[PDB]
Amino acid sequence: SYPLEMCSHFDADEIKRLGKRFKKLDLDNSGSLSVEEFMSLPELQQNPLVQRVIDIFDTDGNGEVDFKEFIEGVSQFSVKGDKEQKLRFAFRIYDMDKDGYISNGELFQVLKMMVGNNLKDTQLQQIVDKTIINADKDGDGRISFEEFCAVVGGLDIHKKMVVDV
Amino acid sequence: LSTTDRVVKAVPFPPSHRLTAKEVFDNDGKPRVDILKAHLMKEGRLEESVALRIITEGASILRQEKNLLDIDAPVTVCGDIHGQFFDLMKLFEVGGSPANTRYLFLGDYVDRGYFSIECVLYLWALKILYPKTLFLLRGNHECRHLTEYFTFKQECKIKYSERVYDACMDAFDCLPLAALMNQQFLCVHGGLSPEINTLDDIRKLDRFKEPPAYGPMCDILWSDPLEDFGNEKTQEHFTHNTVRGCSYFYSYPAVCEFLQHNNLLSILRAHEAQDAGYRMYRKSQTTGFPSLITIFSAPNYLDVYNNKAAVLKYENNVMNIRQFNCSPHPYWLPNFMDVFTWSLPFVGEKVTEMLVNVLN
Amino acid sequence: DQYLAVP
Ligand SMILES: [Ca+2]
Ligand SMILES: [Ca+2]
Ligand SMILES: [Ca+2]
Ligand SMILES: [Ca+2]
Ligand SMILES: [Fe+3]
Ligand SMILES: [Zn+2]
Repeated sequence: SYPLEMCSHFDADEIKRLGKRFKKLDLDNSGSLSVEEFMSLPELQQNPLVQRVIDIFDTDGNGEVDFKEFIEGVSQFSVKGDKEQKLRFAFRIYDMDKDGYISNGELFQVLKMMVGNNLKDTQLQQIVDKTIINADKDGDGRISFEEFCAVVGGLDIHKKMVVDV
Repeated sequence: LSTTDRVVKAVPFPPSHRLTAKEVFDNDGKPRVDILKAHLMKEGRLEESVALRIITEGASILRQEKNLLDIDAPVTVCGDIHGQFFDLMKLFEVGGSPANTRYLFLGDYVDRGYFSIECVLYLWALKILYPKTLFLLRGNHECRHLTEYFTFKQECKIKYSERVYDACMDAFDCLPLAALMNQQFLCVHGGLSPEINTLDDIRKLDRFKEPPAYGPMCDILWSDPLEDFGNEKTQEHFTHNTVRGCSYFYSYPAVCEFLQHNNLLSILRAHEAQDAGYRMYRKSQTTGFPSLITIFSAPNYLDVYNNKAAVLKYENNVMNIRQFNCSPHPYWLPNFMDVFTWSLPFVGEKVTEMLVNVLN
Repeated sequence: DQYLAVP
């Protein structure tokens, strides 16, 4: 069987441990993780960003996460990853269409997921509008990665985006 | 669902256009307050130079005025606004059009509310248009320390620049400290002072500066009546104000003596929030008229108090109080916090939390 | 504490 080609921060034994954890999550042994298999864990059932993470990991866009995508996904949360790639993963959470920019509609929808009934739609739309206006420097009505980091790059949240493998 | 276009399109989008000097001022140098009012309600902004011109020209008018204004009836007296611009709009509907109504504001135009710079820009513009019929007094929030401690300095940096903030600070120094209304009422923001026994004591003050930590100028802006005002026991006149951490508490015998010595009927002030928007204190045992009146013009204070606001319309020897409720205003997160700063710690938390559990 | 709360 031909070898698998990946790009991650993990050692051989770390890819192995992640491998045995991948097989355990693959209930039907289909070789890939599904949304249902992700939601099988009770701790993920009340998490409003599970679908966003899955969509990000799913780099081929088939709706499921294979072993390669699994490794390359988790790798962005390694201790051996820099501040940039962790802020970029955060950027990708808002950037739904993956075009490299954050638009008004995108920022709203992702916020709506996280807020729920804690705010009104009209209220949420207003603060989404004013946020982009103040952070948009080149003035193209959308937020780039540089404009994004210019706003949050001092909150040190990349510190609390680290998992143990 | 579209990822680019706005989802809730019914919600009005704040205009990017910034009003020019030509659009705000006419050929005669008069500010178009109607144009200004409508634009500000859309959360629209002006050019910096235009905003600076409204502030400075208004300041030049204010600094030509005395510490103690002489204002005759009829007049509408107003209390705290605290940056509640969209409630200020309702205030002018209820209190009457400044085109044919005399006005007296008792201060606290900024802080707490997230439309403080719009309140100043509009009021200053009205002052330019009606220099002899609209009047503004200084509140304890119209200074450098409180505006930096709260949100007004922050608001200027977000909506405009620190230059505009500096201009406002210099303009606030020019604000008169008190007003003598209809030869009967002393009108201040806070109240009385142990170092102010006559009206001329106010005239001798140097108001063109930062309010000191203590003294007559501090007390006018900061002092409160006692909690048991009218029902004193240990009496005294002035005691240390533990609520403010500065200035004094003044008593009923204290104000009554001041009224009798200066031949005044009552004292109009603000400084303290009221559920009814106003409060009538104990009548004087000489006139049978309330010796102290508190006016509060900020309805639903901090969007939480759910209080009514009020204005005092004194005309035809009748002191009528117009109560009014709050009005809708565009939403702001606490301290002008943007959604990225708000949501990112939640993103980093939940996303990390998910992965910890799928690897447990 | 499931959804993002207004501070
Ligand atoms: Ca499977
Ligand atoms: Ca896949
Ligand atoms: Ca995008
Ligand atoms: Ca941009
Ligand atoms: Fe106040
Ligand atoms: Zn005050």
